[PDB]
Amino acid sequence: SDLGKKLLEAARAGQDDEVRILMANGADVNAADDVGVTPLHLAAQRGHLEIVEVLLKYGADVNAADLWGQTPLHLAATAGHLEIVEVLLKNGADVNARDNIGHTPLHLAAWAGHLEIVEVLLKYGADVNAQDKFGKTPFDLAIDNGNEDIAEVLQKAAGGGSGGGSGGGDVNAYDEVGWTPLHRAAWGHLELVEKLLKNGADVNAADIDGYTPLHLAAFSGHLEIVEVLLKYGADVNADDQAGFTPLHLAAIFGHLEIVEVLLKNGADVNAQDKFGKTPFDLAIDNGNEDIAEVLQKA
Amino acid sequence: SKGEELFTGVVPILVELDGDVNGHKFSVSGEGEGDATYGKLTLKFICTTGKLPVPWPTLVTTLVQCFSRYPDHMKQHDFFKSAMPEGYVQERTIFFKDDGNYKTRAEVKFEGDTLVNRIELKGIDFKEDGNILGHKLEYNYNSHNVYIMADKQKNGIKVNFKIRHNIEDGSVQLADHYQQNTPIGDGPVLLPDNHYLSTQSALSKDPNEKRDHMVLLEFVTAAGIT
Repeated sequence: SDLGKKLLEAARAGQDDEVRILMANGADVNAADDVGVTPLHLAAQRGHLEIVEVLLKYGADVNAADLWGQTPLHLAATAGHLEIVEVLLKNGADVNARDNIGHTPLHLAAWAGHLEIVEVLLKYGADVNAQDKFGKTPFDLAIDNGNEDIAEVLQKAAGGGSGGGSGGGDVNAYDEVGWTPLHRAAWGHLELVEKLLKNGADVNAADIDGYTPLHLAAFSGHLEIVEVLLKYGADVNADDQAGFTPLHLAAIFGHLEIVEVLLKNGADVNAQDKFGKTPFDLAIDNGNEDIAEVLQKA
Repeated sequence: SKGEELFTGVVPILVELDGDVNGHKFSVSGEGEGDATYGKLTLKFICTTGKLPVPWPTLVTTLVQCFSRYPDHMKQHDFFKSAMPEGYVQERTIFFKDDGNYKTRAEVKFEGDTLVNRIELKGIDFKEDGNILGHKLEYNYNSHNVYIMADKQKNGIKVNFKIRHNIEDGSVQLADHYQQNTPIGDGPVLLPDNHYLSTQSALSKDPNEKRDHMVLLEFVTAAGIT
């Protein structure tokens, strides 16, 4: 117990000598602190290969879960410790263990951008189709975080191979916040927005908060994306749940060129948000007088 | 500038919340660690005064966005870390649809090598038979988009989002969040272009904890800038 704490500190500190001393003196290899963290957790997390190996030789529980459901393999995979991931897998680690969000090690490797870990996990039977509690696959998490090389590997492993890194699947798929590929692409990925629209993406898909891609493009200030969305039928006066139209958003954030494009495409200057404010009102409130002039003249 | 260097590895966290909702006073303490490299929080909270008079999920957003994962190409848009170690003030009004509101003020800053979030919360106008005081919320949490904007005249940021709380009859209770952050110190801070965070959370219980409490695993990443 007292030895148990000392083994935890030693394992965390990567003090190989003290770990062996403490073991020789009868320390519990499966000691755990008050949040379920074990020496193997700490050694695996912090890249202490030799300590991971000796703990496992002495019978450390390779699949011990802490309070957050995490196993040592979760932590090693997140950290990108390749050799430790292999050792854990060679010592009976559950390759598809779940943390409390439902992440598998493959999710976490994809999240953290560790290509060699992703390949290793797949080799040892990782479930390429695993979904976390928010419906995300490892492929989804890779795509989200811009890890394109990993996305390619995962899509091929899932049997829909070729062209994964540049996104993949149904152009009208949606996740739990109601985001379609077009919602993601609206944030400055012009060529991808174009491709999606040409491939039949719903230009007016509203997410769980009521935002269309045009709202998000207006928010992030991407003129050419605002233009192409409108060209392919975007609802210029779509209102979110807060009553904001894209013209409201452009007026708040001082996007004059976008304001002009929206007006040209039939934006309503009299539209009121939930607080009764028009785009002109918000332009004044946010110190954008030039836009206010254009809006009044309209 | 170098505030982000304070987050290159695992950082211990302490949370202290002083609350009063419709006259029910309570105190919450939390401890754990954050790793901003992966946007990961591993935390446990205890209501130290006794029974929590509101549902734990209503307190999640109040209970350290400096631990969000900002990808390398977005490092110049990370206001939260730029304000460290002196920290920032985080203020919110949270409007629970067809019910009361929380008003919160927190200081988030380093105290020694620990990142500390110290909060005062005041809740008013809640319905005794509502989802909050009636404890009709499920013990779980959804994924959200958090929208971040610069507030130049305050040398800080504005933040807006809507939290969705699952209710036990299958309905959803909205909690509309209006947030502002301002630096505590005089040093330079990063004012970001418009962008968003995407969040994941899981709530659970410690089987060995007899007090009213919440175990929280959280992953948050920034995105939306190329």
